[PDB]
Amino acid sequence: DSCIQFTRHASDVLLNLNRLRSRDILTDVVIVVSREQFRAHKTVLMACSGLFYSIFTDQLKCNLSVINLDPEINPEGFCILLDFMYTSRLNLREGNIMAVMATAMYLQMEHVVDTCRKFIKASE
Amino acid sequence: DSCIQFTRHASDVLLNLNRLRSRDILTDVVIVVSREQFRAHKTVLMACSGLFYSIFTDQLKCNLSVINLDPEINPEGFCILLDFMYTSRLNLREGNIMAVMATAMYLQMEHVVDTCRKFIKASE
Amino acid sequence: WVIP
Amino acid sequence: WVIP
Ligand SMILES: O=C1Cc2cc(Nc3ncncc3Cl)ccc2N1
Ligand SMILES: O=C1Cc2cc(Nc3ncncc3Cl)ccc2N1
Ligand SMILES: [Cl-]
Ligand SMILES: [Cl-]
Repeated sequence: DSCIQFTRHASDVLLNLNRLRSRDILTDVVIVVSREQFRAHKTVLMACSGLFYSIFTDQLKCNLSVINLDPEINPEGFCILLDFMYTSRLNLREGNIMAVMATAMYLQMEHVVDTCRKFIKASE
Repeated sequence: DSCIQFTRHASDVLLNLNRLRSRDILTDVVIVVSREQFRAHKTVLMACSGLFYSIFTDQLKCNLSVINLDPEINPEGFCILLDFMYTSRLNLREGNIMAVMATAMYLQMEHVVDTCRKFIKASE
Repeated sequence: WVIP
Repeated sequence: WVIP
């Protein structure tokens, strides 16, 4: 087509979605991790994760307001990934990289799994 | 902080939100324009428009599944702006610029109003 | 704004 | 990935 494009649009949209999350506005699901609860928007979770995409496109699960993750999932790893989903920023540290990579593999967040694999390979 | 950032994350999120819109997945509102209906996600509309932000933060309106726009709003102008919200791409043409700018002013989409004002000023 |  |  002959469209023009606003370079900062996608980033401004994500920034606003994160402001809604902060203020708990229109959040429609609670993700339960080892008795740690995280409120979020189903659409953002689906846009970021192959696991949430599969969950919320399921005719029965699409209507659930609570999703319980596998007990092996670490709440801090999940929190770091949820922050990444809403900001593009990943708080990757020596102390959390194993939990973050394991959580990203479970959530099916391929780009996160990729940078974790590379950061781990650099330290060996 | 000491975060790393994935450059294409915001764009990939918006692309996925637009794929959900295309497939009518988890759309939670219908916007009615001169008897033309548009399905969308409330959170994306709020992230893009000062008008939708004000509407869906209202304690009564936040629960509506149908929103009727002012009858002076042109459906094509709205359609072009809805596409922009989900893609960052604005289909601005000599034949639609007046309707697009009027719709962007009503929706409170300041960056769109700005480029319309500039494109109009260039043609005078 | 840019030409994409 | 970048340093923001
Ligand atoms: O690594 C990843 C990130 C990711 C996101 C999604 N999401 C969607 N895919 C396609 N259409 C709509 C949506 Cl919402 C699916 C798989 C994966 N895998
Ligand atoms: O031009 C514009 C675009 C736009 C978006 C919004 N959205 C939000 N603002 C702040 N926190 C959350 C959200 Cl969702 C408000 C005003 C305007 N004005
Ligand atoms: Cl990812
Ligand atoms: Cl705008």
